[PDB]
Amino acid sequence: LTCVTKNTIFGITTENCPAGQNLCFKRWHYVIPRYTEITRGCAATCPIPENYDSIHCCKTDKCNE
Amino acid sequence: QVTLTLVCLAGLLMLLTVFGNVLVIIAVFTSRALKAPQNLFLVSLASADILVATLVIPFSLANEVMGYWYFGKAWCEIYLALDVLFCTSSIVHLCAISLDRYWSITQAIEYNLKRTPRRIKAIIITVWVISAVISFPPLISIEPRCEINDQKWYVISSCIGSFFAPCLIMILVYVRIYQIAKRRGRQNREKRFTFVLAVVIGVFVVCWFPFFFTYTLTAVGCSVPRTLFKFFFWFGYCNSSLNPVIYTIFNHDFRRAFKK
Repeated sequence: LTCVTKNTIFGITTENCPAGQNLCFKRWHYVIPRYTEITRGCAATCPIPENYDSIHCCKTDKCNE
Repeated sequence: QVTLTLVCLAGLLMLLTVFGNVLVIIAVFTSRALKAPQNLFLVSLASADILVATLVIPFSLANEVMGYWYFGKAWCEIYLALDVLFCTSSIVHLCAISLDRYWSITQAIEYNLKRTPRRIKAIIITVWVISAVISFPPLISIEPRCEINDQKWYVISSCIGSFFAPCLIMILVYVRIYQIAKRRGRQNREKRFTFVLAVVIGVFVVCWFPFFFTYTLTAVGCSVPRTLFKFFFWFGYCNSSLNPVIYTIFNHDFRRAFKK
């Protein structure tokens, strides 16, 4: 739903998403020891963790933070 | 087969780095055109810092090949802190050499005796202390995997206090030196040393610039291609090996010492 989409310096954006992709997923893909990219978005239930990467799945509103 | 290729490439990089830096240290501590002058101690220490930076490369290599951390949380913290410390120490060492040159070029008006070893060793100790205290406090303030518990503030602080600020300081220092020289035939030892150092600064900047630039970009919020970013991350470790080549190409007596 209306969860965090862009989280970085210069503001944190919380937005909604169209119906059918209500739940919020927060996927952590680790590039090097000192860089762990986070992708926060919407999904129907939750997407799949390819390459064995941690992905938290949330059904409530504003859970990814 | 990819894992073996990467392991072999990183091992050759480590071997070349260690060999070049050991040769540089020996050359600085031997002969007469290198041991007698005192400014070569800064070069020897930069070589030593690059040399000890080969306990960081193998662990990043192991992380890449295995795909997960295999050393524990405490060693993960130590590895992060020391990995930041080594690059920060190298760049601040370049800054310290530039600042010493700027101070010397503006002090000869008031005369100076031969107390240079004390000043050189004082700068040696001071730059290591500054590199430690400009990198550790930000780190301590902020299935196994070695992570950075970041709020997107450590990236900006690390890049500012490791790359951008010393770069601006050195730009200002060398602009001042150029202006002073402009206000005030054969080449001298000091001219050769300054040229070699300037080439080293250029190599360091062109090597470490892409990684810190895209690191700042990731802090700002722009995504980065993963393979390109990893290549940029390893290209600084490549710089570590490249530096002794810069010493041995553009300064002849270093080459003679290496041959001996």
